[PDB]
Amino acid sequence: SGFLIPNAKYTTTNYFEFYLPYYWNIAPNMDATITPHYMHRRGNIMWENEFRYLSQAGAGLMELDYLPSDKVYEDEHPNDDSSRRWLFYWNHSGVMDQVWRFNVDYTKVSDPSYFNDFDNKYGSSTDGYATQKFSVGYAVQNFNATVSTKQFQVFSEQNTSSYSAEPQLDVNYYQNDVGPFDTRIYGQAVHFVNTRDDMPEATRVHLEPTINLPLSNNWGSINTEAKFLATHYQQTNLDWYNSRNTTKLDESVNRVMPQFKVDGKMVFERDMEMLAPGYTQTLEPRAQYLYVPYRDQSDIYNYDSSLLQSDYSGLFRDRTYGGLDRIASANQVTTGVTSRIYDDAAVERFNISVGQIYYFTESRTGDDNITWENDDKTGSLVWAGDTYWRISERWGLRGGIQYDTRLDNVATSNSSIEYRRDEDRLVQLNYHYASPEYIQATLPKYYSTAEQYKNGISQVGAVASRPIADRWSIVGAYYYDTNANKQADSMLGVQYSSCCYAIRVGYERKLNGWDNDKQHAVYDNAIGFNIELGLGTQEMLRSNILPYQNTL
Amino acid sequence: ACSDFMDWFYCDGYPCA
Amino acid sequence: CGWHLRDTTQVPSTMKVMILDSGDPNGPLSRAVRNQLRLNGVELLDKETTRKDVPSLRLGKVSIAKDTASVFRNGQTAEYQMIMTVNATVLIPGRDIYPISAKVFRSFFDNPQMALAKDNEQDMIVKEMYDRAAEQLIRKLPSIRAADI
Ligand SMILES: CCCCCCCCCCCCO[C@@H]1O[C@H](CO)[C@@H](O[C@H]2O[C@H](CO)[C@@H](O)[C@H](O)[C@H]2O)[C@H](O)[C@H]1O
Ligand SMILES: CCCCCCCCCCCCO[C@@H]1O[C@H](CO)[C@@H](O[C@H]2O[C@H](CO)[C@@H](O)[C@H](O)[C@H]2O)[C@H](O)[C@H]1O
Ligand SMILES: CCCCCCCCCCCCO[C@@H]1O[C@H](CO)[C@@H](O[C@H]2O[C@H](CO)[C@@H](O)[C@H](O)[C@H]2O)[C@H](O)[C@H]1O
Ligand SMILES: *CC(=O)N1CN(C(=O)C*)CN(C(=O)C*)C1
Repeated sequence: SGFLIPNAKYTTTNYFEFYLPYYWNIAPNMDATITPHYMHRRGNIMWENEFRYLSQAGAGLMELDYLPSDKVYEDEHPNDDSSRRWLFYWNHSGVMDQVWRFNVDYTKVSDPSYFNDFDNKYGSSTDGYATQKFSVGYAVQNFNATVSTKQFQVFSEQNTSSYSAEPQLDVNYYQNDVGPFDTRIYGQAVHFVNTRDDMPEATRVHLEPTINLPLSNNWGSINTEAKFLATHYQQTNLDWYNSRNTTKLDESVNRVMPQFKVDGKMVFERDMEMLAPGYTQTLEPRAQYLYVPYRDQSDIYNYDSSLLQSDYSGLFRDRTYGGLDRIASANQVTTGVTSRIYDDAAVERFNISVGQIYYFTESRTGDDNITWENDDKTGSLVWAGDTYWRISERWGLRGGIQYDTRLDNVATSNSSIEYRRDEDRLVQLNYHYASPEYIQATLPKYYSTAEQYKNGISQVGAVASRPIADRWSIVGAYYYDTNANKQADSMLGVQYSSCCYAIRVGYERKLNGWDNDKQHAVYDNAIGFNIELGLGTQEMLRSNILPYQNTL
Repeated sequence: ACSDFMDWFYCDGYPCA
Repeated sequence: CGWHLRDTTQVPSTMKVMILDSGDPNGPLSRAVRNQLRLNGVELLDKETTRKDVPSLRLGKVSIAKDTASVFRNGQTAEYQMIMTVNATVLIPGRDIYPISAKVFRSFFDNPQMALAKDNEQDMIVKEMYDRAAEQLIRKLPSIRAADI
């Protein structure tokens, strides 16, 4: 337990930065770290406290940052009472006795602009909100019951109204081999409150018995499932919403509705003769009929239901919204095909998937307020495709595309090819796309008119690593937005590694917010060095706002 | 030539440049 | 067309009766793996049974990471990339130990205005990813039997 090596940093938001860490070894399972962090532009010392613990209930980490005063914050906010800033973070995860599951993921900040000014170690400038989750669960082989609390601190000043389930109870019971059938029951009891005192408040009780008949075979499988959904809503505090909205919420709502699903899959095999002998090609057709009757749901406020993306895996999902507030009617057939290549050692070398969703009738909910480019309602509307080619042991290439005829354009698309000789030696290119029509359809209304969200996403990223003489490691990253033709993030890192010490120097320039007065992005630069007592390539590659991900 | 063409970007040895 | 229906089982015949071992037997990954093994006709024995001439499948570390795939024009996150990595081991008794792995990718847009709803979506994504990590593990079983020969 003693002083560490003080590292230094220069940033455009804080100017010269200084850290003076002190490590306190409390016990074999507990330790703490007290770091005075001098900031010159803000002209004070922020005190940072790490506390790492290991216990019977699991492993946990606590962080407390406190800055008593802030010249910059008081200058920007002269009318506030105090300029103190602070962060509280708590992350606990554990399983005790193999049956008790304890989870805590709590973040609280003093102001929404905390992560735009401070080190992004347990948060980020790319985060739009802070999560505050508690969870205690009991799980055995055929039953589980979880009590959880969920809260969110929204950073955006456009609308901070966020709903939270203060109690939430989840109970799952499983009973296999009930004759030829497999049975399950899912129960939930949730209470939705809101930060604003005029928005509706609710309590919801959900029950879901499901029974399925699976029939397997060497070459095919057929699964039939009958599900029943019973929801009771008791919502109060509706004078405001009923006063200014034409559609009226009801205090008591009962939503009872069946669901029928039939999934089928086939496997065909052939020996690849034209290509190198010994390779086997598998063609995997898959079909799914889904029926869910239409029930009017305009009288239930949407608390936790959002649209779900339709990749190839998501085409066969039986739900089109998350949560339980919105359950769209469905009369659908989903068809997909997956092709796989196998070498002589029976290792999957290549797979490609394509699928579509055909709607026999319009999927309705009674509150269909989604902005669609055209008025397509029935037919083959959603298409998805995936590909993953392992070109060699060092090359890899994944790609994915989503098409929606209602958007009349490709919704989302991603691709990436990586070369990875090893952890110190790799190169990767990636591309991410999201059309403006899809942003208009799925995101809030003001996204379609805001200059920093309306154009969608068109991002090209390049990452590279280069070690020198088994003592130096140079890592670089560059991300470019092609719609605006401008940088989003750049990173450089040089680490000299020796037997007893390692010296790391880093540089990053990132998008760090928006300026509405002139309507343009605000960039941030940071050059820092730290000394420690591997070549650290992976740690350097994780240090930017768009961290590196392995792709093989 | 070489089995791996990415050696030209990182191989060390003798850089011959 | 040279195609034909798959006459061979998805799981090899030697691995038809096997032991499922893990440090978190009640976890979601163990449940998904047991379920997928149950579809394939695999007879799962208790780890403490006296029958020692059966292969063992020991689930290892599970890692889930959520990062920012892309950002908007103001630096806010747009796409969240969730990545699941699962490491497992297959003990062929008296023969060898074979490591296997399964890595799964998913993505979804962020929406602070309905952040709670997005949180529910995230949970659903995790509930799918374990299943995607289950099918990948049994799909690598034929490679182990091929490698064993
Ligand atoms: C993608 C397009 C859709 C593809 C879907 C195609 C349908 C699914 C094909 C797989 C069919 C599974 O059907 C399989 O049939 C055999 C022989 O009848 C059943 O076999 C078993 O039950 C039958 C009675 O049905 C009895 O003779 C006996 O108990 C046993 O043989 C299996 O329990 C079932 O798994
Ligand atoms: C069948 C399986 C498929 C596996 C994956 C195959 C696709 C892999 C990823 C493809 C990546 C390229 O992604 C592609 O990006 C271009 C470039 O803007 C998008 O193009 C979009 O914008 C451009 C200009 O900005 C417009 O001219 C175009 O009409 C519009 O679609 C495409 O809509 C998208 O499909
Ligand atoms: C930037 C946009 C373009 C991105 C794409 C760039 C090219 C991507 C493909 C490169 C891979 C093919 O290039 C080369 O192919 C050969 C032929 O099997 C394989 O090469 C392999 O050869 C033998 C095995 O056959 C091994 O001893 C060797 O170590 C290995 O490299 C690898 O796959 C790659 O070395
Ligand atoms: C892979 C290969 O062909 N080479 C040839 N070299 C030169 O042309 C200088 C030697 N070399 C390295 O130094 C890495 C590799």
